[PDB]
Amino acid sequence: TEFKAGSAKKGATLFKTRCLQCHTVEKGGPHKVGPNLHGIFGRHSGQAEGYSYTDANIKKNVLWDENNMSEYLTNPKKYIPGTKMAFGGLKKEKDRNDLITYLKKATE
Ligand code: HEC
Repeated sequence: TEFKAGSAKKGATLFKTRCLQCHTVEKGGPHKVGPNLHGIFGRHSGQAEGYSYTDANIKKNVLWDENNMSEYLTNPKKYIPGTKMAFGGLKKEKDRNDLITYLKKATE
């Protein structure tokens, strides 16, 4: 199906009230609870510096796409976390679309 993008243009504030709990997108920002996400799309599944998490499912030599990330940002946990905690849907569908886009443009 289509991916929609920059609709509410709240994504960057959604992040601040969703992801900021656990992560940053600042330039090599602090690995607060999970790692920083700077250029996470243009990286792979967790070639984060520093934060040597377990991330077996994550790794599976995977790339991060707006889709793949949106899925990881959609389902309430279940994505084999182990590590600790995943949360899923921000609150709405269009929010996820917004978020992914903003966090795309933020660092890709
Ligand atoms: C703390 C409760 C978290 C919240 C809220 C968010 N994330 Fe997260 N993320 C968290 C952990 C512990 C992990 C490792 C695997 C697991 O589910 O336990 C992750 C993983 C990611 C990843 C992939 C691997 C990485 O290098 O980080 C990404 C790309 C990611 N998380 C993004 C992300 C975003 C954008 C969030 C806000 C919507 C977000 N996470 C919330 C813990 C937590």
